[PDB]
Amino acid sequence: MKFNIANPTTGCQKKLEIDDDQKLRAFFDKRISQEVSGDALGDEFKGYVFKIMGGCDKQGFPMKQGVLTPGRVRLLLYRGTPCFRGYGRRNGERRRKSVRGCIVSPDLSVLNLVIVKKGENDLPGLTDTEKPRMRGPKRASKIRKLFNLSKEDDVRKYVNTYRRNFTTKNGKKASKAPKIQRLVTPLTLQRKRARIADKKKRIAKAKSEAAEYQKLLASRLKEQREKRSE
Amino acid sequence: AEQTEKAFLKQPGVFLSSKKTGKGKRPGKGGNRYFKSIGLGFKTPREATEGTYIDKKCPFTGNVSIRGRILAGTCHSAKMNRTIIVRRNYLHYVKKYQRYEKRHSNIPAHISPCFRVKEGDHVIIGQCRPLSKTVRFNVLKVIPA
Amino acid sequence: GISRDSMHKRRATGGKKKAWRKKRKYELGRQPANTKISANKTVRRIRVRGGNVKWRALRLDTGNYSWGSEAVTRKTRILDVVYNASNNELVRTQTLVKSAIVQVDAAPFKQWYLQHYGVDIKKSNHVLRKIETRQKDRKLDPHIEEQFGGGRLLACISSRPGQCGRADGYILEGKELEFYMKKLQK
Amino acid sequence: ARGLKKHLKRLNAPKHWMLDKLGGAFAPKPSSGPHKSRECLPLIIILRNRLKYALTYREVISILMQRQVMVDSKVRTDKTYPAGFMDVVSIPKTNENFRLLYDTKGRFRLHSVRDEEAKFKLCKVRSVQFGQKGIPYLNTYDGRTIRYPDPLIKANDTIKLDLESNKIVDFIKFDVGNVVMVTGGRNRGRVGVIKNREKHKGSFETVHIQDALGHEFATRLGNVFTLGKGTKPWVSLPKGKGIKLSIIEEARKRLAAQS
RNA sequence: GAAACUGCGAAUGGCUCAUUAAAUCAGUUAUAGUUUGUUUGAUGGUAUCUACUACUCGGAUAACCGUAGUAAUUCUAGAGCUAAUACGUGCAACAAACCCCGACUUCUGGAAGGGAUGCAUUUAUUAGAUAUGCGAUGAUUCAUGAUAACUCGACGGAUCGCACGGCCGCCGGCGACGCAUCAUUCAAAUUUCUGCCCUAUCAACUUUCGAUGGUAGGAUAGUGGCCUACCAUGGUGGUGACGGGUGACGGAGAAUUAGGGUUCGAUUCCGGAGAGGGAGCCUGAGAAACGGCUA
Ligand SMILES: [K+]
Ligand SMILES: [K+]
Ligand SMILES: [K+]
Ligand SMILES: [K+]
Ligand SMILES: [K+]
Ligand SMILES: [K+]
Ligand SMILES: [K+]
Ligand SMILES: [K+]
Ligand SMILES: [K+]
Ligand SMILES: [K+]
Ligand SMILES: [Mg+2]
Ligand SMILES: [Mg+2]
Ligand SMILES: [Mg+2]
Ligand SMILES: [Mg+2]
Ligand SMILES: [Mg+2]
Ligand SMILES: [Mg+2]
Ligand SMILES: [Mg+2]
Ligand SMILES: [Mg+2]
Ligand SMILES: [Mg+2]
Ligand SMILES: [Mg+2]
Ligand SMILES: [Mg+2]
Ligand SMILES: [Mg+2]
Ligand SMILES: [Mg+2]
Ligand SMILES: [Mg+2]
Ligand SMILES: [Mg+2]
Repeated sequence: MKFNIANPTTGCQKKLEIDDDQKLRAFFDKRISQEVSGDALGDEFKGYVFKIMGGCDKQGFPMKQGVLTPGRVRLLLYRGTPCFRGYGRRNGERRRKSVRGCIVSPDLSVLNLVIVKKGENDLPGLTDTEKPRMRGPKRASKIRKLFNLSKEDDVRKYVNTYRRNFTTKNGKKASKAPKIQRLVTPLTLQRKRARIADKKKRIAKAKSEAAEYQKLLASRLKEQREKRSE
Repeated sequence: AEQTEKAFLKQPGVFLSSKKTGKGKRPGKGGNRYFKSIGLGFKTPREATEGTYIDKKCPFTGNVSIRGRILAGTCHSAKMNRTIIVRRNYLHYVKKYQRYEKRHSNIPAHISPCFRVKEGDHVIIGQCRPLSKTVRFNVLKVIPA
Repeated sequence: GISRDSMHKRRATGGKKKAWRKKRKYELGRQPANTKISANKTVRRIRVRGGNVKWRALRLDTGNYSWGSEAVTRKTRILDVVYNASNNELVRTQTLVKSAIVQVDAAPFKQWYLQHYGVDIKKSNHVLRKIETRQKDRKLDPHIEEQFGGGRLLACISSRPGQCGRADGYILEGKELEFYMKKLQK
Repeated sequence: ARGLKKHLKRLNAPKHWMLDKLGGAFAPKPSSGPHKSRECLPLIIILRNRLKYALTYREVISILMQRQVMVDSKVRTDKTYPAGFMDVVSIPKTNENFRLLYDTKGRFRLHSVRDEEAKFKLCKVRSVQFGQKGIPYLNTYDGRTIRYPDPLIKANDTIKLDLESNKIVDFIKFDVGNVVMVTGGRNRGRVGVIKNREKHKGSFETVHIQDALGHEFATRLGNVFTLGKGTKPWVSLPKGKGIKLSIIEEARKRLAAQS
């Protein structure tokens, strides 16, 4: 069958195709979460360990973790879970769909593998280069952790380090940097101060109203007692 | 005396095993028997005030309030336990012939143990919340006739 | 599902009613809790009409029980169910329902009695004076004394475990205690 | 229906709005607010049908979204906001102040008021009860809740509310000899002095009112609004002073004006 | 500013009259027998207590990009990032008062210290009078207060836009959105009385397996044989029950008009029901929804 090999360390992916039952025998009878040595899968895959992620069968149906069968079953699935994206469907809407079991079998058309251990020899399509992350941290805490900044270091100047420059199709010079989130500013401090001040004002108003009502009741009671005394 | 059921019958909210005594306490306070006036000019029977029966559906000593329609009728049947059938007799107008025809309505009504009723006496009943499948009225007054 | 409607019922005259509409969500019913006594406490959350919340107790171990005569509320353990007026099989199954008669641990109440009245059923001068003052009106039910002797107290569950998720109640006293003791002595 | 209705048919709209039969298939459904749907006058009706400032629904929305109309000294941007009895509608740009009052025919009228008369209003107390922490409070029939009210104030009384400070400045007890205005029924919009009150246990209370011309009419307690102490209303009444004129004398007056 | 996450709406509207004969429905009642997103008016005081970010906590995921499967679907699996008013946590500005225990003590006392103490839930005790204080109803052990405890509480703001100021970093305005309680509004649910065509070639019907009522429970938002266990034999009927027919949705109304009457009412307004026939259900304040799902 076909295989989709992914190296997260280098952020790379490749497609491979095998037609040899002797090599596929190692993959056969395994499950989604198990690991397999790549020595059987060709001779360039020596010292490599692959971890299965799933796959699709000859009819395109995906494999679902937890279904301990080699065949295809029908399950009522929630939106957002694997095997049921449910785009454009109502909240709380469930759908019954066909999914294949987690056990590898010859019925599979494509498998998914992730490299967990690197072998002696690198592959020309996977491990030579590493596709740089496009977007850097956006949270202030994330930036501080990335740059090992202290509580006094100014994170603001460190965004320009990974801000990216480019040229537009027109030939214009452009640059883009992320908008820092969860960044303490005088506006946030003022908002907190205003919240506390509103709480204080509410408490003071309640106390004043209670005192005024008590004074009115006391005056009325005094007038009533004076009337009663006569 | 009235503990004829599998469970102990008592008035809710009336504490009995109190170290103090209910001498100057109001009804329902200090362990004294609880009773109330239903209003609308109706008088609380002496039997309800000084009785020992437990009836959560009693208008004067229970947890049911009288509101809505107050009707009058004749006791048609008194064979049920704490429930009677009240037959209301009225005339229905036949417009085309400008005459009347006799008609009747059977209204099940709960009767408290404080009332003594018989088949044929006059009864005044007041509306309350649903008490059973068909009972929505409580016997407020009885004229023995 | 379970329905509380009257459509399926017969008329008061005994005649049959013909259906004219389907079941409505606003007249639904739900399955009973069937709460039991077990060390593995389990309470489920139910979303009910209007977004409100209900608590279904599948298993309960402790309950808030009140001694009315002394006006003392303590959290104790529920030992077992002894009497149930509605159904006898509930006593065998140890079902926890409102008004069921249970036995509760007497340790917290014994401790409170010892600390308050200074009696078992260092100290400073003011403390002994307070205890002596309290001793004047110390009157205790002999039946409650015998119950304390065994370490278990008869109580009535006054809450609804299937609705609030708690088996709270009050210790039997006086005529109610005598009635239930008579019914249990068989 | 499976829930709340969001549409109001034009024929089902209340008659006192005076909407055209063929104007359309719908009428502005009043939004939730201080006043009931059947006893309110939407700002859309006020601005378009009555004052004719806006020629269409869109013009009404455009005018309101500029924050130019204030109800009870508060800016309201909701077209279907329910403005009812005794409410004050102020347009500072036009220097215009109106009070919503029932006319002799039982229809809402925008009675022009002075700047000094536009700073307060009158409310009818529903009941007085204790809230949380034992704090006394009362609620009016226009959805207002006031804490720490005067102990003398009780249900069915009237309270003069200063809007700028949002405070009670005076109150009128519901009693015989007070000038009142009918806010419901066929006698809605009539003004007179209470003559007597008939109380029936477990039933509605009846109030008898004598018009300034001696005409007598009876109504329910919930349809009576007290306007002042004695015989002088605390606010200026619309044209006619709540005097209902028979059709015969109305026609006589119309002919006299014609000639 | 596309796209995408988040929030809201899609329970309104429109269509139709199949089912349905005290049933829907009309007038007239009740909720002191309940729920109610939202709008309008008011109300939010104890969390860490010995860890110890509050000058601000943590882990992901979309869009994006790149490896694809299938004949195929807003069918679908891996891999690489990155946000929150998404998710999960967490100091929650600081008090007073009340109650309990309470060393110590010049001891009928007061006293250090400790516990409890926001709002919400649950169960008990207690007050809530009125022929020198104490609210409301025709009517409530009602509103509400106090005490003892209880709950492994989705509560008690880690949010956003404008402006730009006074003291000596501290304070500071106008709003937006969001959580909790009461009241109000928009409503629903159930409910009191009376009222419906032809038919006796329909006279007895209902009650094992709920029929009528009682006791105790379960369920419900709540009352109720709505359901469960026990108990009693009740409940309706020539004043026509029960059964059957309707080419029967009910009403506002339509046709004809001495008067009385006769006939019609599927259809634009009000109320009900249905989405080919049943049944079940998620989401949600609100659906037994069908231009939602499951058999
Ligand atoms: K931000
Ligand atoms: K969306
Ligand atoms: K919605
Ligand atoms: K009706
Ligand atoms: K009082
Ligand atoms: K009818
Ligand atoms: K119920
Ligand atoms: K029963
Ligand atoms: K119908
Ligand atoms: K919603
Ligand atoms: Mg509709
Ligand atoms: Mg037809
Ligand atoms: Mg009826
Ligand atoms: Mg509301
Ligand atoms: Mg109370
Ligand atoms: Mg019950
Ligand atoms: Mg039909
Ligand atoms: Mg019709
Ligand atoms: Mg048609
Ligand atoms: Mg219609
Ligand atoms: Mg439907
Ligand atoms: Mg069809
Ligand atoms: Mg179908
Ligand atoms: Mg359906
Ligand atoms: Mg539809």
